[PDB]
Amino acid sequence: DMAATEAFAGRFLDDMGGGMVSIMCALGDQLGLFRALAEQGPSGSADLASRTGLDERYVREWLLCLSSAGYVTVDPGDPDGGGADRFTLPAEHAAVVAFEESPFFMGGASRLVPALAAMSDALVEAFRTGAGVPQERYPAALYRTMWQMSSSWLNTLLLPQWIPAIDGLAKRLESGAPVAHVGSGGGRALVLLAQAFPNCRCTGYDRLRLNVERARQEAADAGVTDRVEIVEGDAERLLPATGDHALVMCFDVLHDAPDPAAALRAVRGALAPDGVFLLLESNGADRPADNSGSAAAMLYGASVLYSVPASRAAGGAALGLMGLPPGKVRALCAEAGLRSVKRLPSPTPLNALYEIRP
Amino acid sequence: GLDMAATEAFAGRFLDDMGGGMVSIMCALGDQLGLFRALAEQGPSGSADLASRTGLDERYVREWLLCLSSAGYVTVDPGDPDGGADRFTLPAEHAAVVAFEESPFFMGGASRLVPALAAMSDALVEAFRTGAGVPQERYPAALYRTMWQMSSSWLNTLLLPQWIPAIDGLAKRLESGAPVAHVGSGGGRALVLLAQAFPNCRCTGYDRLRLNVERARQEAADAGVTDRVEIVEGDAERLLPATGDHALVMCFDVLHDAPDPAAALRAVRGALAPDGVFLLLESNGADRPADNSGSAAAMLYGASVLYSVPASRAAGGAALGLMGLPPGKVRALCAEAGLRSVKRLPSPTPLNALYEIRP
Repeated sequence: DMAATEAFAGRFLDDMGGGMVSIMCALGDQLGLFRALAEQGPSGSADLASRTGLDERYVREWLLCLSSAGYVTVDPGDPDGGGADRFTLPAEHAAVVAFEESPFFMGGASRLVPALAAMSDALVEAFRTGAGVPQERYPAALYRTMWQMSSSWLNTLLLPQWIPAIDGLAKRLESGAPVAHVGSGGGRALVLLAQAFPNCRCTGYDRLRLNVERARQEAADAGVTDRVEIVEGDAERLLPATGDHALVMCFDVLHDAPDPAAALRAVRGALAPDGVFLLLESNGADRPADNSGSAAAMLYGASVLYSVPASRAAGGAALGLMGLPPGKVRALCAEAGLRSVKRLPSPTPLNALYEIRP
Repeated sequence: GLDMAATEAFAGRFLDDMGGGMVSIMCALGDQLGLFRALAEQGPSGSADLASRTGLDERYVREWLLCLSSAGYVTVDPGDPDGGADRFTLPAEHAAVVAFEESPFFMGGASRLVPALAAMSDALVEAFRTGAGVPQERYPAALYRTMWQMSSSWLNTLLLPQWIPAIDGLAKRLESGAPVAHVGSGGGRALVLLAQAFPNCRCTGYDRLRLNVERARQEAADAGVTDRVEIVEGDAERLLPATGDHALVMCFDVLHDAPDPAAALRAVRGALAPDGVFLLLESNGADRPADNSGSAAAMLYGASVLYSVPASRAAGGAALGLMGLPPGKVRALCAEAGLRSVKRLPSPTPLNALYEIRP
């Protein structure tokens, strides 16, 4: 009872502290401070500020937040009269917060906390009115963060690991066939594939204009506009049933579709008989109430702030970010005629990755 | 190479912290919408019943409940043996923290510090690059409203019921009547409480932020005590008179922001009666900043980056920050200013240290 009250008060404080540390990590990533400290090595606040051209007093207070949190270590100085306090980012921590090239990189994701916190007033209203919150109302920082994080694990995983891991896929892509990306987002996946497999006709589908034009610009900057087309709209309606796609990708967006079953039917119509549907969705329990832990809590909070309101505003099914766990993916795929559902090693414990075939 | 187990462990801590951020945003939303108090008072409830009782939409309330049940803040008894629907419970031990402002354990309103200060991220990116401050007036009103909310809760629990009776001789001196001052009077609740309880006292608040000045005046007017409560806009170091007759001077969570803390303490010493009391609330960290450790220190340093330091710089202050006056520094500054008796009292939070200070 009293022990339980004090224990919970501690958990509450820990979570508020985690919120503040998340905001500090997002600031640090935007400012380049984690990469700066990793490359510099053990550093005082003055030397880290000088290296980045930033203000030492602010950098110092930021460092002290992170040394209190154990994200960096500190060797106190000699205020008697190694000089100043010296801070180090451990290599194991830099793999997570500093180096995009690390398969462990998550640093940019911390910006989801401030970017979605900005929508608190909008959700206070929406909880009352029952309306959705259109995608265009969210901060640009949200979509920039989504592109940043997608680019990092796509660069690490798509060509080095996923495509080679899937039987016969690389050979079919080299020969050339249609490739589709449902929810093409920032467009990096299609640029990677178009450069590596120039005989494929690549098409992205996205409902958000900002994403459509970003992906087009990315293709243009890479010189692959002749290989990469972007379509604005809902792939369930626009993905053609030509039975010839060697690959259809769908990362973190099927759960927002207005009619997931309809979307899978469209995927099944597009795929070649030996084509591959590569699906990334959240992990979690088949029964929502059985979910437990930090990953589920994080994802449900993001679901409240973005996935559910934005999908409602588009009149969608609003299943939310946790709305397609493995059992539901398997049931929906069986219904749609996608009979082979296999898990692949996931980029995060947050997600489940599937190789799906007709 | 990399130690994989330590990398995976740190990745876990990072995810735990992002989850804490999301849960904090959900708690702030829930407090604003009254969902915790509704769930506590109604008892075990489905999402539909809770939404209907609060005038809200079931789909949104459901996703909010699932966040909190995943986090273990509420418990859930699943339904569907076809108890039909899932039923959620806020344990009484948890309601004491997040639902009831009357509880001494209440912290629910504080969660709104996370979204309110997150909104200042873009401003701090610029400030890191230019060295400029960020004036207090740039912050969301929700920040100051949250400060008033949380101050009101522990002042109502502690000031008259616990602190004043604990301070030897103070109640009797206030009953007879003497000047009372509040450095950083904020929302004005402390001065209203004392003016109601001890009407022979002349109470004066000092605050540099106009929003606080006018709120404190309105609170006094609403309570019928304007005749006893004056609010002064500006810095108490310059404006607090040296009349040697104040029975009580209060300063809660703001001395560390002053441009010259020693000067501010010197002004307090001049105002106090010889048996007058300076009641000081400050943060409870290490004497050496780099020795700080743990979630409380991390939370406070993050708020210090986002608010305490930039807002004090914008006013040309010393910008010591939220952790800048730990006990060793309080005691050193007090000894220098002639405040010889420094005693700790039981603090409202683990975050803070509370002092009874006398000349």
